[PDB]
Amino acid sequence: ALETQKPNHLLEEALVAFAKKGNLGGLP
Repeated sequence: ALETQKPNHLLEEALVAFAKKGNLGGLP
């Protein structure tokens, strides 16, 4: 969407957003 810095960061942030919350008891 706006990968001007770090490619596919739009999707990874969403992935991390879940991790830094409760990624099935992983990546706290």
